Order: sequence, then C-alpha cells, then structure tokens
Amino acid sequence: AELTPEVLTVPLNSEGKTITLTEKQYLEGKRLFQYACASCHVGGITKTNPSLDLRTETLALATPPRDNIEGLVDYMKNPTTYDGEQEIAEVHPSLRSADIFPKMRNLTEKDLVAIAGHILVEPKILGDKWGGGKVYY
Amino acid sequence: GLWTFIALHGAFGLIGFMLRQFEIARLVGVRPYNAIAFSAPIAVFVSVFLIYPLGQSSWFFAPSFGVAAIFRFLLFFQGFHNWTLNPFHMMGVAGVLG
Amino acid sequence: MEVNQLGLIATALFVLVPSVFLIILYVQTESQQ
Amino acid sequence: IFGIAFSNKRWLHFFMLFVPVTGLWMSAIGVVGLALNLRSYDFISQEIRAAEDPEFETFYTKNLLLNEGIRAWMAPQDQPHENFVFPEEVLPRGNAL
Amino acid sequence: LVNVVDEKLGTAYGEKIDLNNTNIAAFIQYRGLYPTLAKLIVKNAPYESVEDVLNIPGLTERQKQILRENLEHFTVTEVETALVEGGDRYNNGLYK
Amino acid sequence: KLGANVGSAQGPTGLGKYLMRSPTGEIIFGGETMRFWDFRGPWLEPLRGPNGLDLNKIKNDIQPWQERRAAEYMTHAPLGSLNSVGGVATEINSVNFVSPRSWLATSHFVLAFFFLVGHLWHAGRARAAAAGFEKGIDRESEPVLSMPSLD
Amino acid sequence: AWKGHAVFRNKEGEELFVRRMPAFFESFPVILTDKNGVVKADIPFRRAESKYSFEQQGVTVSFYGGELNGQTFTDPPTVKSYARKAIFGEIFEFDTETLNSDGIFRTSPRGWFTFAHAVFALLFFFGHIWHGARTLFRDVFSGIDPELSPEQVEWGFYQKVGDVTTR
Amino acid sequence: TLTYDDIVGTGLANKCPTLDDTARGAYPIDSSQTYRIARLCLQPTTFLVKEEPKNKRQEAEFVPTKLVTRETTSLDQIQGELKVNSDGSLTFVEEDGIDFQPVTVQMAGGERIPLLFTVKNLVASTQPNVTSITTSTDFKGEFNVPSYRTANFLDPKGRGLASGYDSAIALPQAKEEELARANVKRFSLTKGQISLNVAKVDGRTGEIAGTFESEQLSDDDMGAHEPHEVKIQGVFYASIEPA
Amino acid sequence: ANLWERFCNWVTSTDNRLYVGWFGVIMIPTLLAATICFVIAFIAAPPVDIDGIREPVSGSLLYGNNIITGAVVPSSNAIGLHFYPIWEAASLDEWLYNGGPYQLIIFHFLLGASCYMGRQWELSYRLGMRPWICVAYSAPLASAFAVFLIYPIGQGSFSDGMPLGISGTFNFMIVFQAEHNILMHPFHQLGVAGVFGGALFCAMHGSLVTSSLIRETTETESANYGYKFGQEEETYNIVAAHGYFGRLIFQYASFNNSRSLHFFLAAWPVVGVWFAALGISTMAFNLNGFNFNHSVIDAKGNVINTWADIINRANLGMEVMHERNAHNFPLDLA
Amino acid sequence: METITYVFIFACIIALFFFAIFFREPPRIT
Ligand code: CLA
Ligand code: CLA
Ligand SMILES: C=Cc1c(C)c2cc3nc(c4c5[nH]c(cc6nc(cc1[nH]2)C(C)=C6CC)c(C)c5C(=O)[C@@H]4C(=O)OC)[C@@H](CCC(=O)OC/C=C(\C)CCC[C@H](C)CCC[C@H](C)CCCC(C)C)[C@@H]3C
Ligand SMILES: CC(C)=CCC/C(C)=C/CC/C(C)=C/CC/C(C)=C/CC/C(C)=C/CC/C(C)=C/CC/C(C)=C/CC/C(C)=C/CC/C(C)=C/CC1=CC(=O)C(C)=C(C)C1=O
Ligand SMILES: CC(C)=CCC/C(C)=C/CC/C(C)=C/CC/C(C)=C/CC/C(C)=C/CC/C(C)=C/CC/C(C)=C/CC/C(C)=C/CC/C(C)=C/CC1=CC(=O)C(C)=C(C)C1=O
Ligand SMILES: CCCCCCCCCCCCCCCC(=O)OC[C@H](CO[C@@H]1O[C@H](CS(=O)(=O)O)[C@@H](O)[C@H](O)[C@H]1O)OC(=O)CCCCCCCCCCCCCCC
Ligand SMILES: CCCCCCCCCCCCCCCC(=O)OC[C@H](COP(=O)(O)OC[C@@H](O)CO)OC(=O)CCCCCCCCCCCCCCC
Ligand code: HEC
Ligand SMILES: CCCCCCCS[C@@H]1O[C@H](CO)[C@@H](O)[C@H](O)[C@H]1O
Ligand code: OEY
Ligand SMILES: [Ca+2]
Ligand SMILES: [Cl-]
Ligand SMILES: [Cl-]
Repeated sequence: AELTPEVLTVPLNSEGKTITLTEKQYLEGKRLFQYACASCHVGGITKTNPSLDLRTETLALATPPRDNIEGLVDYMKNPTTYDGEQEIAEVHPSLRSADIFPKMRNLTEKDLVAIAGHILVEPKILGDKWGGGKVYY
Repeated sequence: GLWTFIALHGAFGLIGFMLRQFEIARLVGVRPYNAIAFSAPIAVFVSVFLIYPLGQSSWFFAPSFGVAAIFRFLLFFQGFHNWTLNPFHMMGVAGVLG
Repeated sequence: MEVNQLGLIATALFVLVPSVFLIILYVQTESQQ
Repeated sequence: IFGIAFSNKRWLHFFMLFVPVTGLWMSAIGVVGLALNLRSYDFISQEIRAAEDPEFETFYTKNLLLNEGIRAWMAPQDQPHENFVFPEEVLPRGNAL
Repeated sequence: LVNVVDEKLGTAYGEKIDLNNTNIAAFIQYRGLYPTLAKLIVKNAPYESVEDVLNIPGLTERQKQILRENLEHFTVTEVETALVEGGDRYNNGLYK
Repeated sequence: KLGANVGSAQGPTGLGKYLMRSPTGEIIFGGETMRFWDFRGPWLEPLRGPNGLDLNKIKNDIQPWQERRAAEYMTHAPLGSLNSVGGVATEINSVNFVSPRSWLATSHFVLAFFFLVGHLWHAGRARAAAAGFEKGIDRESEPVLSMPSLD
Repeated sequence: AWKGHAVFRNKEGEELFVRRMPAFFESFPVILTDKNGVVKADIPFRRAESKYSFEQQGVTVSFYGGELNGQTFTDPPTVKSYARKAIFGEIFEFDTETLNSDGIFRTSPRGWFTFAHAVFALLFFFGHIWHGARTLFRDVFSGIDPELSPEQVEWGFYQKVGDVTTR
Repeated sequence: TLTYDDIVGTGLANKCPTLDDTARGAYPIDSSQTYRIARLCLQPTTFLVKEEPKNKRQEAEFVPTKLVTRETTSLDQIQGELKVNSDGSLTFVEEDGIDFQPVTVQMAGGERIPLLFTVKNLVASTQPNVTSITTSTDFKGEFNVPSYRTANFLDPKGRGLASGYDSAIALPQAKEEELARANVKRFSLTKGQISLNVAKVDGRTGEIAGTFESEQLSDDDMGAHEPHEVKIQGVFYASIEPA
Repeated sequence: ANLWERFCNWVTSTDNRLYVGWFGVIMIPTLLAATICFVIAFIAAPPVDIDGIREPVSGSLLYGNNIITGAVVPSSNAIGLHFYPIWEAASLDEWLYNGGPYQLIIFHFLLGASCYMGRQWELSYRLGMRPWICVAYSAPLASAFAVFLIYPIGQGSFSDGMPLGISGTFNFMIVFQAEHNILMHPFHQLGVAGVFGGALFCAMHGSLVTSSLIRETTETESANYGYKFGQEEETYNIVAAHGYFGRLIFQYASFNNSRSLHFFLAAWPVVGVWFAALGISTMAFNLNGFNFNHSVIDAKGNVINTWADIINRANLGMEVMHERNAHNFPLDLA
Repeated sequence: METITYVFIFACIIALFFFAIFFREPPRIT
C-alpha cells in the first residue's frame, strides 16, 4: 500500500468538489497538526471532550458540516459548538483567538489547508484507529 | 524456520558447552561442579523454549527471541497463567534474588 | 472459608515427618562421643 | 550484625552454588506445569467466598481482574490465527478508563 | 431477579434515543441536537410521549424544526432509576 | 455546561462524581484526584471559599480563561516516555513531550542518591583512614583476635 | 445427560454460533457470529453502548437431541445461560451435589500422568549429570590434588592440556 | 471573617454555622411573597443503627455506632424553593446542593454499616398557618435514598448493573441459581423521613438553626443483602431569603 | 567511670552478642514497633479502604486471607501523603479503616533499616574493618525506599505504595507495568542484568571454588570438614580454578586476583540494583519506559505492529481493569 | 484452622531464629 493521489483527494467543499493534496501537503499537515492540535486530538479523539471526535462521519454531522476543507478551515478560524449554535473561540484554539492561543499566531491560510487535509486523509489510512481511542491502539 | 533453527542449534550448543565444562574439568584436574551448576540454565532453556510450547498447541506460544518479545512472554504468563501466584516461580525468584 | 480440609493433615505431616527425620539424626549424632 | 554468620568457607561457596541453581530448577518445574495449563491460577476458597459475597475483596481478586483485562485486550493481536473479534461492548473495563 | 438495564435494551431504548433515559452523548448521532437541544431535552425530561419534546419552553422555531425532523429517532420509555440517578444522563462514565 | 448539577452528582462509589469532602471536611474535587486536594494554584483559588470549593462560584463564576488553563494543564500532565512521547505509557506516538518538571525531578533524584552513596563511601573511608585501617586488617594486630568469643 | 445441541438464532432467524473457549482462557466472553464469522450478538460488559445484546438482537435458542430436544427458549436470561454453557461446547446436565462439586475445571489422568512424568524426566536428567560426574571424576570427589603443579594448569607449559608428557 | 486558610485542616469545614443563643426571634413570612432557602446545612452528630432481633417478637432498638470515615459527613450548600401554601404552611422543595455523603459507621463487634446519608429531593412542610418562623416552627418531610453505589459500580469479581460480568466467571460450571442474588445487581430507591426542629431564629438575617432527626435505610450492596434502618441525629442551619 | 560513660561503653561494646551501637539505639525500637504492628495487622486487621472509595480491601488472615493473599493494606487514597498517626484518628476503628497501620509500619521500618545500614558502618569501625559493606546494603535499602516512600511521594499517595503482602506485591508490579511500562525502562533492564548477573556469578563463584577444593577429607565425610574456621591457609586452589575457567572461555576473561574478583561480585549486583531502584524512583515522577507504540508505519501510513505494540495491548488490559471503580475522568494522571 | 496453621508455622520459625542465634554451635578458631 502507498500514499496515492486517490488517498490524497478529499472534499474541498460541501458541493462535492474535491481537491488533491500533495504528499508534502499531507506531511506538513501532520507536522502542524502535531504542533497545534495533537495535545488534545492525538489519534483523532478529543481528550478534553471525548464525546466529539475527528472521525469524518462525526464531522459530516456537525453544523455547519466540517467533513471538507472549507468547513475545517472555517472551523480553525471561527470554531463553533457541534450544532453551530455557539462560537467557542474563547476556549478553542483558532485564528480568531490567536492572542490567547499563541501557537495559532504563526499559522497561515495554506497551513490551515494542510491541517484540514491531514484530518480528512488520516481516517482513509487508519480506518477505525482514527477517532477510535485506546480500544484500537 | 529461523526460530526452530536457533532453538535447536541453541539446545545442542548448550549441551556442547556443558560437555566442554566436563572435558576441561577432567583435563585440568578439578571437580565438575561448574558443569553441574550449569544444569540449571539448561533446565530453564529446555522447559521454557521446548517443553512449554510442546505442551501447548504449537511453537507459536514459545518465547520469541527478542527483548520486547520476551517482555510480552512475561505479561502473557501473568494474564493467562497467573504465573506470579505459582509457588515454583516463587522459589525461582527466591533463588535468583537470594 | 471453604478450604480443602485435608490441607490440615497435609500440612501437618509435611512439617512433622521431615522435621522428625532431622531431629532423629541430630540427637543420635549428639549422643555419640 | 545479623545474628548468624558463615564459619565454614567450603559450605559458604557450596551454598552460593546451591541457592540460584536450585531456584532455577524449581522455576523450571513450574513452567513444565504451565505446558499443560496446570496452573496455580486460583484459590478455590477465595472464589467461593467472593462469588457469594460481593463485599469480599482481596489483592488476589484484584489481580484476577487485571489478568482478565490482559487476556481480553491482548488476545486478538497476540493470537491473530484465532481471529478474535471482540466488539468494544464486551471488553472488560473499569469506570471511565 | 433481573438486570433492569439488560431488560431496557429489549425495549425501544435499545433502538432509539430514549428522551427519558438515554445518556446525552447519544444526541451527537443526529445533526443539530448537541449540545443545545440535548441539554434542553434532558433537563425537561421525563416526557409522556415523544412529541411532548416540542412543548419545551423557550424553543426557537429553528429548534422546533430540528426536533420535528428528528422525532422518528426518538422514543420514550418509563424512567429507569438506574439510568438516570448519579447524574448518569450527563456523564455515564463512558469516554472513548 | 451540559446541565449537570455537579454538586449533587453521586458517582458510582457513592462519593460525589465531581465534588466530595476531604477528611477534614473541605469541599474538594472527586475521583482519584481526591489525593491532590492540597493543591493550590492561581487558576483554581477563585473558586475556593472558606469551606473549600464553593458551589455557587462553581455554578456562576468560572471564567473562560480558567477553562483554558485547566485544559492546557490537563493535556500537559508531567507524564511521558523516556523517548519523549507525552502521555500515559499506553499512549500512541504523536506528541513530543516530557515535562521540565519530570526531567528536573528525576535527574536530581538520581544525582542526590548517588551523592548520598558518595557520602557513605567517603565518610566511611575517612573514618577508616583516620583510625589507620583503610588498607585492611593488620595480620599481627587483628582486633577481633584480642576480643573474647561471643559464645 | 446430554441436554442436546443448542442452536442459537436471532430475530431475523439467522443461525448464530457461539465462539468456543480456547483452552488458554480461564474465562471467555460470549460472542455469537454467523457462518461468515461476523459478530451478530454478544453479552456486553458495558451496557450503555451495547449494539449486540441478546435483547436487542432477539436471540433464541432451540435444542435438538438430548433431554431438551424439541424445546425453544426465548427469554434473554435463559438464552444467555445456555450461550455461556455453549462456549464449552456441547451442553450437559451435571449432578453437582453428590460430590459437592465446586464448578471449577480439573484435569484428567492424561494431564496428571503427563505432568508427573515430564517433571520426573527433567529431575532425572540432573540425576544422570550428578552420577555421571561422580563416575568420571571419582578420583577428585573429596577434592583436588594438594600437590597440583601450578604449571599443569597454567598456559603453554604443556602443548596438550593435562598431558605432562607434552612439556 | 474566616478564610480558607484559617479553616483548612481544622475540621471546621464539616461543621454547620450555629446561631447565637440570643437568636430566639421570629422571621415574618409575607404570604404574598416567594421565599428561598439559600443555604441548608445538615451536620450529623450520631448515627444509630436498629438492631435486628432473633425472635422477631421482641422490640428492636437503635444502638450507637462509631464513625470511621472521618469528617466527611455534612450536607451543605443545599438550596431550594420555600413556598407558602394555601393553609399558611411553608414547604421547602430541595432543588440542589451537596445533599448526600456516603458514611460508614461501625457497630460493636466490628460490623461496618455503609449508608448514603442524604436529603435528596427533600420535600418538607411546617404546620399550617405559619405567619412567622419561630423557635416552635418545625419541618417534617420525605426524601429519596438512591442505591449507595450507582449503576456502574463493579463488585470485586467484576459483576455490576450497567457494567460488568453477569455471572460468577471464576466458577464456570457452578449452578447459577444459588448465586443469583450476588450475580444480579439491583438498584434500590427508597424513602427516608426527616424532622427539623427549629431552635434558633435570627429574624433580622433570616437565619434559622436547630436539630434534626432522619430515618433511612443503609447500603444493601445492590441487593446482595438486607439494609439496616438508620437514624441520624444532628444539627442544621439554614438561611432564608426573599426570592 | 560515670553512668553516661558506662552506658556509652555498653552501647558501643564489641562484646554484646548482638551489637547495639548508636544506630542500634534508633533501630531496635523502630524495628520492634514495625514488626509488632505488622504481625498483629497481618493476622487481625479489618479491611482497609486503600483507594479511598469506601471499598475496603481485606488483607488479614482472620478476614479470609491466606499467606499468599494476605497483606497490610496501604493507607487510604483520601489521606494521600498526609501524616496519619494513631492520634490523628478519632478512634482506633477509624485508623484501621483508613489503613493507619501501613503508615506506622513503613515509617518505622524505613527508619530502622536506614539505621541498620548505619549500624553496619558502625560495627565495621569498632572492629577495625574496612567500611563499605553498608554501601552494598544501600542497594536493597534504596529499593525499599523507592517502593514505600518515593513512589508515593511522586504519585501523591501512600495508597500507591507497595502493599505489605505477597499478592499485594504482584498487584503493585502489574499496575506499575500498566502505568510506566517498566519493562521497557533501561533502569529496570539494568536491574534485571544486576540480579540475573548476580545469580549467575553467585553460582559461578560457588562452583569454581567448590570445584577447586583441596582434598583434605575421605569420601565418607563432608568435604566441608576439610576447612577449619580461622585457618590461615586458603581452602581451595585459585590457580586451578583460574586454569579451568580460563580455558572454559579464554585466559583473559578469568580472574587471577581474588580481591578484584570478589570486588566484581560485590559491584555487579549492587550497581544493578541501584539502577533498578533509580528506575522506580524516576518513574515515580513519570519519566517512563520507552514508547514505540505505532513507531513502525508502512508507505501508506498503516501501522505495522511490533512486539512493543503487543506489550501495549497487555498494558491496556491492565490499565482499564485496575481499580475499576476509582476513576471518573478519562485519564489516569496519577 | 488455616489461620491457626499459618500462625503456628510462623511462630515455629521465630522460635527457630531464637535457637539458631543464641544456641548455635560456637565458631571455634583452630
Ligand atoms: C522479582 C522479580 C522477578 C525475579 C527475580 C524473577 C526470576 C525468574 N523468572 Mg520471573 N517473572 C516475574 C518476576 C521475577 N521473576 C514477574 C512479575 C512475571 C510476570 C508473570 C515473571 C514472568 C516469568 C516468565 C514467563 C518466566 C519467568 C522466569 C524466571 C526465572 C528465569 C531464570 C533465568 O535466568 O532464565 C534466563 C534464561 C536462561 C538461563 C536460559 C539459558 C541462557 C543461555 C545460557 C544464554 C547463553 C547466551 C549466549 C551468551 C549468547 C548471548 C547473545 C547476546 C547477543 C544476547 C527466574 C527464576 C522463567 C522461568 O521460570 O523459567 C523456568 C520464565 O519462563 N518469569
Ligand atoms: C540537570 C541535568 C539535566 C536535565 C534535567 C536536562 C534535561 C533536558 N535536556 Mg539537557 N543537558 C544536560 C543536562 C540536563 N538536561 C547536560 C549535562 C548536557 C551536555 C551533554 C545537556 C545537553 C542537552 C542537549 C544537546 C539537549 C538537551 C535536551 C534536554 C531535554 C530533553 C532530554 C532528553 O531527551 O534526554 C534523553 C535521556 C537520556 C539521554 C538519558 C541519559 C541516561 C544517562 C546516561 C544516565 C546517567 C546516570 C548516572 C549519571 C550515571 C551513574 C553511573 C554509576 C555507575 C555511578 C530535557 C529538558 C534536549 C532538548 O530538548 O533541548 C531543548 C537536547 O537537544 N540537553
Ligand atoms: C538471561 C539470563 C542469563 C544469560 C544471558 C546467561 C548467559 C550465560 N551463562 C553462561 C554460563 C553460566 N550461567 C550460569 C548460572 C546462571 N546463569 C543464569 C542466567 C543467564 N545466563 C542464572 C540466573 C544462573 C544461576 C544458576 C552458570 C553456572 C554458568 C556457566 O558456567 C557459564 C559461563 O561460562 O559463565 C561465565 C554463559 C554460557 C556461554 C555459552 O553457553 O556459550 C555457548 C553459546 C551457545 C551454546 C548459544 C546459546 C543459544 C541460546 C541458548 C539461544 C539463542 C539466544 C540468542 C543468540 C540471543 C537471544 C537474545 C534475546 C532473548 C534478547 C553465558 C554468558
Ligand atoms: C503473622 C504471619 C503469619 C505473617 C507472615 C508474613 C509473611 C508474608 C510470611 C512470608 C512467607 C514467606 C517468607 C515465604 C517465602 C517462601 C519462599 C519463596 C522461599 C523459597 C524456599 C525455596 C526452597 C527456594 C529455592 C531456592 C533457594 C534455596 C533459596 C534460598 C535463598 C537463601 C536462604 C538465600 C540466603 C539469604 C541470606 C540472607 C544469606 C545470608 C548469609 C550470610 C549471613 C552472609 C554473611 C557473610 C558473608 C561472607 O562472605 C562471609 C565470609 C561470612 C563469614 C558471612 O557470614
Ligand atoms: C563444521 C564446523 C564449523 C565444525 C567446526 C568444529 C571445530 C573444529 C571448530 C574449531 C574452530 C573454531 C574454534 C571456530 C570458532 C568459531 C566461533 C567463533 C564460534 C564461537 C561460538 C560463540 C559465538 C561463542 C559465544 C560464547 C559466549 C557468548 C561467551 C561469553 C563469555 C563471557 C561474556 C564471559 C563473561 C563472564 C565472565 C568473565 C565471568 C567472570 C565472573 C565470574 C563471577 C567468575 C567467577 C570466578 C572466576 C574466576 O576466574 C576464578 C579464579 C574464581 C575462583 C571465580 O569465582
Ligand atoms: C508487645 C510488647 C512486647 C515488649 C517486649 C520488650 C522486651 C523487653 C525485655 C527484654 C528482656 C531481655 C531480652 C533480650 C535478651 C538478649 O538479647 O540477650 C542477648 C545478649 C545478652 O545481653 C547481655 O546481658 C548481660 C547480662 S546477663 O548475662 O544476661 O545476665 C550483660 O552483662 C551484657 O552486657 C549484655 O549484652 O544481649 C545483647 O547482645 C545486647 C542487646 C541485644 C538486643 C538485640 C535486640 C534486637 C531487636 C531487633 C528487633 C527486630 C526483631 C524482629 C524479629 C526478627
Ligand atoms: C538485630 C537483629 C537482626 C537479625 C534478626 C533476625 C535474624 C534471623 C536470622 C536467621 C536465623 C535462622 C538461621 C538458621 C540456619 C542457621 O543457623 O545457619 C547457620 C549457618 C552457619 O554456617 P556455618 O558455615 O557455620 O556451617 C557450616 C556447617 O554447618 C555446614 O555443614 O549459617 C548459614 O548457613 C548462612 C546461610 C543460611 C542463612 C539463611 C538466612 C535466611 C533468612 C531467613 C528467611 C526465612 C524468613 C521467613 C519469615 C516468615
Ligand atoms: C485542547 C485544548 C484542544 C486543542 C489544542 C485543539 N482542540 Fe479541537 N477540540 C477541542 C474540544 C474540547 C473540542 C470540542 C468543542 C465543542 O464543545 O464542540 C474540539 C473540537 C474540534 C473540532 C470539531 C470536532 C467535531 O465537530 O466532531 C475540530 C474540527 C477541531 N477541534 C480541530 C482542531 C484543530 C485543527 C486543532 C489544532 C489547530 C485543535 N482542534 C486544537 C479541544 C482542543
Ligand atoms: C437460569 C438457568 C437456566 C438454564 C440452565 C443453565 C445451563 S445448564 C446447567 O448448567 C449447570 C452448570 O452451571 C449444570 O450444573 C446443570 O446440570 C445444567 O442444568
Ligand atoms: O494505579 Mn492508576 O494511576 Ca497510580 O492512581 Mn491513578 O489509578 Mn490509582 O491509586 Mn493505586 O493506581
Ligand atoms: Ca421547635
Ligand atoms: Cl478520576
Ligand atoms: Cl488494582
């Protein structure tokens, strides 16, 4: 098995347009994810709230949908609760709250795309392991 | 194949080493207590690497030759055999720490 | 506790038989000049 | 310091031979038992009492809970030929963990 | 002598979100319910029937629409003390 | 936030799931962390009243910066592997983290231990050297030989 | 007596098969699959996210042959009892009273014979070592020659080890 | 005014406020107004366990017990609505608070009795026509006593209600019937009764204090055994305020 | 000779059947306290709420334990590292419920044993010996400290100290593996080399010396009578033993100097056990064993399991089952 | 019964310590 273009092709938006990431984008996405996100989201779970994981099925049922690049990028700018009802920038790392989550200060647009890409691709690789928790370790 | 290769050549190797202890003891003129003492490593090797899997379904459950593999063997014996509870193990522990 | 009751005699003999063995050997050693 | 001491050197060095050699031989015997699964797994009296009496707990029963965890969580990956599929819901787990 | 939880699994509780008993994390399964409506719903339980969930005080029209869209996913069974005590509807000791 | 009354939530053991009393009555966090109730920190103290954690302050006065702080510290517990994989020993590779506190505490425990050993070594040697027998027993002057038998 | 063969089925009438206990395990979960090995039912540990409970899956058991021939049970506790027994293979009625049996498995004469003789074989290996040594080293049993020449044991003095004629 | 550092470790955190002995006043109830208990504090001082007779025809008595779980017993920060009824009686409805404490007391001979000392869902009322709370006002009420362990609790063999084994796995071929009471966990929900005798009133501050007596069942270990009857005596404090 | 001088002379007297000494003055009462409390508690102590969740664990013989399952149970998690002497309890019954005996015993014991070490130095000084036997003893001592004191300090509770019992010891080991992966810690591995090596060299030295005993006896008598206590001449031939072992391996892997040999015998297990003790003491601050969980990944990113990952599975079983009722939140951080 | 047995054996061992220490064969220099 290898990291093919097919694996690296992920939904861009909700209209069903796709984007194909480079291997470099994927790996950058992995590095940046480890940098800014993995302290809470290692393996696609959420340590400070295990009810919400990063499985693509979970992301698809978020409001607005987060199972595509645009949804995830927007989330990293302006995170909401799962039902979209509340803006949670003040307790969740985001560009909007880069003043209180300083690691977000040196993320660029292209970075947000890479991180989003990593989150979308990883479950295509790891299956149940992604968002599964210790049961699948 | 390398597992049986190593385990078997290893067995005969141990036999060879203890024969070596006897041979040299006899040539030099000392009593063969070193060989006799070496009976204990041979008992361990033979019981753990040969007899134990022979009692089980297959070689698969013998120890694998590696550091972490052996750790796994330990944890397996705790979980499946409750080996720490075994008074024969306890006597072994007493012998080694003693 | 529902222990095996034979344990009792098993333990008793386990202690007494070999211990007595030793004691016999020791005493007749002392009684030699 | 200790109450007793060696006084015989030959006996001392023999004893140094004797202790670890004998220990290893004993462990060997135990493993020969485990070849047949002839284990020292349980204390039957403990199990009868604990089965009847849900407030009876010892380090022995505690360790059995640990063993049960080890088996359930390591068996499928450790014994791939068995094809163990253990759904999440059957895995023994304490609260939260 | 019966385990009441096992028994409850043989009712609609083992098929759908039971407005009267089910832990709040379950509302994650459908769009729009978590956390806001889920909180409202668990707070205002128990309910005599599913459509009673539409009578919760304060609900916006949006929330009513979401609820209407999800009624088929909902059920109600008799409150089971074992499932609702301990605050277990909010946190039932299950994480990942 | 989800609507739990944390003050009255009975945990599985019968002890409060979130809150319980310390052995001297102070209101403290529950779970295993009951052991850590002596902890004081700037992010927690505003929730503290005369009797320990104050339930009304908990219900009304928890600020977002406190939630942030608690999440950060919880996800940076001083646990990690020797090759700097952060987390419990069963955590998968991902987070390159071992706390400075662990590095410092372990290093200095090791150092302190060996320096205690060095103290034993050199103190004992110093005594022996001063008294004149650090090179061994004088055969013709062996102290024990001039002592009565113990029995 | 044989209770007869237990056939488990689910609500959809699929035949299910209990995963048999491997000899390694003192205890074993109760798991039911279809012929293709797909998990279709089980006895859950945590109930709160159970998807395969006998109750959810409507698991029944029917018996063919044995004392329970022709009978079907549909109440979850009973069906579960029989599934628990089913991990042990065929199901039997036992008189547990006469001997005050404690419910815990014991090995057979095959087991005990094998154990005793493997152990005795191993110990007797040591016996062979000990007496073989005493036979071949009879001359040094009480100790070595007080007049052992240091040059017989030091290197190079003799060309052939132990052979004083090769100095 | 004492702070946390004044109190910590002293045992004072488990004590309820008392009122001065001068507090024999009266706190007027305006039947047109809605009232609230802002803090109800219950400090137990004695735990009595009903002894269980052999002949069952003699009288059972309450024996004293020894508290072994230290100063972890008081209920506090309990709050709820205080309603004036049609007949002038007042009804406290408990809403929330630290309204339970597991307690283990020990009987002579060594038997430990665990109980969930609680006033969960307390509803309590006074005599009719209480125009003022006074040192002759008293509340009588009922409360819920849930199972001392909740559904997730696992016994030492890993059996439980919402989790755990459903059999005695260490005895694989034992007859299950004899073990049913231990294998099948049950969650009890019972009722307790309580009397609050108001002994002190600060009509200025709306503060009342007094003594209480409660009766409830003890831990039945999830149906494994019969619970004991327990009578708890102690003192209480409450601050009333307009809501 | 006044009374204080007389007392000092008796205390430091090399004529007492058992040496007392100034360390002994602390050692004797502390060890007696620990010993008496331990025996009484092991037989008759009621169940102890070790983890502080009102779930008492039975440790004594009278309460359904045998020699193997019995223990003096660690003091309650609710106490943490608080000092819990008898007089801090409202009653003895309270004290017993909360596991006070554990604290009394381990504090008195650790004191007594430290003083045992000091006493070894002390008698060595009164006898005109070289001083370092105590340094050897510092290795098991440190170990005791590791499991009775340092580990609780780091984890914040004596409830996580080693229980005083056989099965309790096994519990502590298993849980330790779950939370620190001690097998994958090089200090534990050095410990294992220390005790395996120590045993090996014990049997080695025993057997070589025995093999080279000079003949002094007939076949019908014990060879041991060939040695007489206090004799000036060596009882075996170290040149013969050296010739033998040197041919067994090669010449330069055999000791010909008894001093340097015996020093090796001393040093190897002592250094090893020092490392084992440091292992426990540093894992007390959660600097844990090597973690190679999912270290090997294929071209696509599939996890390729190694033996490390199997170990992790077993570790997970331990972690999730241990103290099954004591955790409310998803991470077990101490 | 078991308890009595365990404590008995233990007690015998302690008695044995006493004798092995104070009523030992004296080491005699020769
Ligand atoms: C207090 C801690 C402790 C101690 C001191 C022991 C001690 C022992 N354990 Mg136990 N163990 C423990 C805790 C402990 N255990 C715990 C908590 C568990 C979990 C249940 C276990 C699980 C366990 C298992 C599964 C086994 C043991 C075994 C043993 C015995 C091994 C003897 C040996 O040296 O084999 C070492 C191996 C040999 C001596 C074989 C011969 C070796 C040859 C000579 C090597 C020659 C190699 C050559 C030089 C080449 C080197 C190449 C190089 C590159 C590597 C010994 C009595 C073993 C046993 O009982 O065997 C009968 C065993 O199988 N233990
Ligand atoms: C007070 C001592 C101390 C402490 C607490 C730290 C802590 C740290 N160092 Mg620093 N450092 C130190 C001294 C220390 N260092 C020294 C003396 C040097 C010069 C060699 C360095 C040079 C250095 C570099 C170049 C780097 C660090 C880094 C780090 C971080 C990662 C450490 C790591 O992964 O090691 C891995 C763990 C080991 C290698 C374990 C070593 C085991 C030793 C050999 C055991 C020795 C035991 C004892 C002394 C021997 C007794 C023998 C007996 C017979 C008597 C960590 C914060 C890294 C970092 O992240 O910087 C930002 C990094 O890149 N350190
Ligand atoms: C793991 C622990 C352990 C090891 C590694 C070990 C190793 C050794 N013991 C030896 C001797 C002894 N050991 C003895 C008592 C003990 N030995 C013990 C435990 C060990 N002993 C213990 C606990 C005792 C107490 C009774 C005595 C009395 C002796 C000796 O007289 C002898 C010696 O000379 O010591 C200085 C040497 C035998 C040389 C030889 O056979 O060459 C021949 C090599 C052969 C035949 C190859 C063997 C193949 C093995 C059996 C299987 C393959 C192993 C792989 C190559 C490596 C696997 C590594 C993974 C497991 C990680 C060797 C250094
Ligand atoms: C109230 C009650 C019931 C409480 C009970 C509490 C409790 C838990 C009970 C404990 C139960 C328990 C102890 C069970 C342990 C069982 C156990 C596993 C034993 C195994 C027995 C068995 C046969 C093992 C086989 C292996 C074997 C032979 C081991 C023997 C180990 C052994 C005795 C080692 C010796 C240790 C020792 C301290 C030796 C000291 C020797 C010594 C004085 C050296 C000093 C010295 C050195 C010199 O170099 C010189 C020159 C001289 C001059 C000199 O003297
Ligand atoms: C078809 C074909 C190939 C046939 C060939 C057959 C044939 C003719 C071959 C001949 C040709 C030939 C030899 C080829 C060799 C090929 C080859 C290299 C094979 C090698 C096999 C192999 C790898 C061997 C490994 C053996 C091994 C690992 C040994 C390790 C040795 C080692 C680590 C020893 C360290 C331990 C040691 C120093 C212990 C000392 C400490 C100890 C306490 C000792 C106690 C002690 C010591 C004393 O000293 C004295 C004094 C006294 C009192 C005493 O207490
Ligand atoms: C529950 C409560 C229990 C309370 C128990 C309290 C007991 C107190 C009363 C004790 C009465 C005497 C007992 C001691 C007898 C004795 O040892 O004599 C033996 C010799 C003889 O004394 C010698 O005695 C001589 C006088 S005479 O010969 O005995 O008449 C004298 O001249 C000489 O100087 C002197 O050394 O005494 C000595 O060697 C010096 C004192 C040694 C003390 C050792 C104590 C070590 C305790 C270790 C604790 C851990 C043990 C755990 C179990 C393994
Ligand atoms: C301050 C006080 C500190 C010490 C107090 C406690 C001291 C206890 C000492 C043990 C005395 C019993 C020795 C009997 C045997 C005895 O008297 O030995 C005497 C013997 C003397 O040897 P010799 O060289 O003089 O004998 C030569 C000839 O007899 C050979 O035939 O010493 C040894 O053999 C040492 C090796 C065995 C030492 C074994 C010690 C094991 C520790 C005990 C473990 C069991 C504990 C179980 C607990 C439940
Ligand atoms: C811990 C402090 C966190 C860090 C660091 C990051 N995230 Fe997070 N994330 C966290 C929580 C507690 C939650 C739940 C928030 C809520 O109440 O709704 C989340 C959620 C997300 C989500 C949504 C998950 C879903 O809808 O199923 C996403 C997509 C997400 N987080 C992404 C994310 C990224 C990309 C991060 C690094 C830049 C990151 N998070 C950091 C906790 C924490
Ligand atoms: C509620 C139980 C109904 C089903 C009966 C249980 C399965 S069968 C049952 O198993 C026992 C072993 O536990 C045997 O001793 C007994 O003979 C047998 O009838
Ligand atoms: O092992 Mn896991 O981690 Ca050290 O605490 Mn948290 O649970 Mn508990 O108190 Mn004993 O133990
Ligand atoms: Ca009144
Ligand atoms: Cl917790
Ligand atoms: Cl545990």
